[PDB]
Amino acid sequence: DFCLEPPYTGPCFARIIRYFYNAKAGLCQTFVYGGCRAKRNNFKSAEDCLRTCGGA
Amino acid sequence: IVGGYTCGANTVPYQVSLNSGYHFCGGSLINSQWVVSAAHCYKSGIQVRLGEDNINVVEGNEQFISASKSIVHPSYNSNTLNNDIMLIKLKSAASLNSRVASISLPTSCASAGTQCLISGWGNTKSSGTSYPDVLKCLKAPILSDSSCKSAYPGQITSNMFCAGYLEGGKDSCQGDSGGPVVCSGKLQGIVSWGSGCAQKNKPGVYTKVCNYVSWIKQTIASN
Ligand SMILES: [Ca+2]
Repeated sequence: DFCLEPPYTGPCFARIIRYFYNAKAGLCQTFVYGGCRAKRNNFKSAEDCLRTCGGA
Repeated sequence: IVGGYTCGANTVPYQVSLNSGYHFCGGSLINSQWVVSAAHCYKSGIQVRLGEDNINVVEGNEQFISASKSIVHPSYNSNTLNNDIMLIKLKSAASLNSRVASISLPTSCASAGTQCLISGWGNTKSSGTSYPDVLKCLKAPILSDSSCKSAYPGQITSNMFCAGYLEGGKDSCQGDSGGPVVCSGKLQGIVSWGSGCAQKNKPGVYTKVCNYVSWIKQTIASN
């Protein structure tokens, strides 16, 4: 279950704010994505995040 | 920039901030209507901010101009990060002066040992998070292809170069991507990727601009 994976910033140096499902808190949270090599628990909005991972 | 120093207001006149509601990448002004940055910084709704020092307060020297076009290198590979370069056309031309000015493209590639100036508003902590208000600067030498390839086995292409210190402590970090690596007044690199920030034996990796000068000049002229 990719929804349970911790957020992955990646090797690139951008500071792009994305969302990831935090199963411990039971909600989608923001994190800094570096711009490349995104894993699946990485969403552009809280709505996309909840639709895909909500309640995982 | 980890381990750098405050540049001083508008002392790096070609440095730009890419903003999408907040600063997410840097870039370099190459002429009054074009900016060079990294391909991984591609995003819709980009506003380019020129003449910036403190990115959080309006100091009066700024020019905020929306991008009209964003051209990512046709061969950019999101997996290997090869050809990590992008050109952004400004909706209108910037007003150039001493606080806002373009940087020259290189006539030739720089050699190992050349000292360069790296700048940006990225994270200033290797372990932790601390984003600066003002522009930070770092002087770092270009490293040999041999050492770069030793630091990142099977990941360095002919379009990338390493710069920095093997001891760690001085490096680019999140928020610096797309920013300039200027050596002898010429734009030689674009902040691209690395392994964490300022870690020992892991210098930052930069896009080798000297390999794209022909593509840049022609692309800018036909758009
Ligand atoms: Ca400002």
